[PDB]
Amino acid sequence: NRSTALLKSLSAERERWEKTSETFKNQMSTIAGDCLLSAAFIAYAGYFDQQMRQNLFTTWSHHLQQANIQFRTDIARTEYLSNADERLRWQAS
Repeated sequence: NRSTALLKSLSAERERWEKTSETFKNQMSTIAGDCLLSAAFIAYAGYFDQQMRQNLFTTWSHHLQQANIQFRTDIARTEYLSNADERLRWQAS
């Protein structure tokens, strides 16, 4: 059946989507500290230079660590907020 080949082709995307849905509780529980970092950056850090921005972000993250706040560490700031479409549109500009 053509449907069999279709579904077996779609099995990989099914696995992707189920794996994504599995960890939704951890995807959601960390919005607090992550948004704290991101909002502090989007408020203050626009005046500072690269070194000062990095220092200030590091201080925020360390304070969140001290306070037992759930936040992702490996997610980069632009990759955290800006998506692919915004990045590509800006690069086109």
